Amino acid sequence: ARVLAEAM
Amino acid sequence: PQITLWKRPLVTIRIGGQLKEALLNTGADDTVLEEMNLPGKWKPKMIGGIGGFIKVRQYDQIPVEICGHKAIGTVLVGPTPANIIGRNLLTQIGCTLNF
Amino acid sequence: PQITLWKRPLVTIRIGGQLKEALLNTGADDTVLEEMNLPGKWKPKMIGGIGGFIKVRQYDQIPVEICGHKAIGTVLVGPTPANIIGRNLLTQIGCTLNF
Repeated sequence: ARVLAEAM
Repeated sequence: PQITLWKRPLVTIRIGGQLKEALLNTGADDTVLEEMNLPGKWKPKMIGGIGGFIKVRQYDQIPVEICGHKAIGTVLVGPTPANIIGRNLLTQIGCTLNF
Repeated sequence: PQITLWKRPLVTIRIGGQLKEALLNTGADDTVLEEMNLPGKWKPKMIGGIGGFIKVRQYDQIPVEICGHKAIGTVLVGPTPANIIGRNLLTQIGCTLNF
């Protein structure tokens, strides 16, 4: 499964 | 309610009596919560994201309330920077994307 | 359009004269595309998620068509496990969460 949380 | 995306879509959730803030993530297949001691059996799992994989613990049939909407399902618990509500639970509270 | 979350929220975007599959991700501040060539000067940036941080190439004021709606903004390119349209462009096409 993928949890593509993202922040810079 | 209608939630805009000018800021991160953070909402309040009720898990096992404790209340925390979670990110509404359409980009997550599963719901991942910060480390916590939930009761019940759990199977080890690996989930991936942008910087690779992390091991988490999987709990099933876990009751969760999202901004007043009751849902129950799988919850992964691991060393995640933030609490994440994935699609497995969003499909349960009638959450849709619109434009 | 109204998009349900039983399946991954994938749509087709036109980056220049190129079609690509992208995931509408409200859990991402930025838009990250797999490694590809784009015009202009790029600055090296670092973004993180579950698993850690990765290095990416930043491109500014790039035109992107998302299911017919035009947007112009920042696009990051790098080793992402998947193409994702973040909140920076979702707000531009007036996308919201509802339930």
